[PDB]
Amino acid sequence: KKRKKKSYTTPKKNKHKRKKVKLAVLKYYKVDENGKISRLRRECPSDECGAGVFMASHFDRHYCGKCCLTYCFN
Amino acid sequence: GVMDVNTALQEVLKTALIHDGLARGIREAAKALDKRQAHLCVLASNCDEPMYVKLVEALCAEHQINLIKVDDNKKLGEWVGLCKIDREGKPRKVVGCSCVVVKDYGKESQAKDVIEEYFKC
Repeated sequence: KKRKKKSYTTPKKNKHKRKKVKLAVLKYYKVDENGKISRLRRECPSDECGAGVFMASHFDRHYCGKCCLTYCFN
Repeated sequence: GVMDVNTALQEVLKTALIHDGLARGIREAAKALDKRQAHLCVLASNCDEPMYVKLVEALCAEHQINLIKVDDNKKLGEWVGLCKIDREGKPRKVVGCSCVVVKDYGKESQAKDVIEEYFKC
């Protein structure tokens, strides 16, 4: 109906926003003294998802699609 | 009634905006090249250092793409028309796209075709 004095908790809570990206540089490294392409694409056997979808960089992890495929080196 | 490469460039840019396209930002832009959905590469003009344009040239050539030239990227950013703020703002486009066929499949245009044939062979 009105303000119930809720303005002191979560002081103008911010909408979820992790990072603000202009350009990707560290993910693009095709320097092998020749200029050839270097990629790390990995995909699950299916039709909806292929090599086109991007990958989350990790020390050991392969985030691919929505199927939640888990394939670790143990 | 003259035929010119730049006259066809304006038409292809506007119809690429009309038919799908509109790839703003390097994100969701390499996916079209990986799936080979896109068919054009855009090169920003008067960059600070030439490694940016050289890398764009490299990724264009290695993907078997004709080296289509774009000049005055700020004007290329005005040519889209989605600037708003009357004429202020002036947002450019990092890369081009040619999905859902640039022209009509029933009736294709020769303004694009002449450039395509001249650059390919």
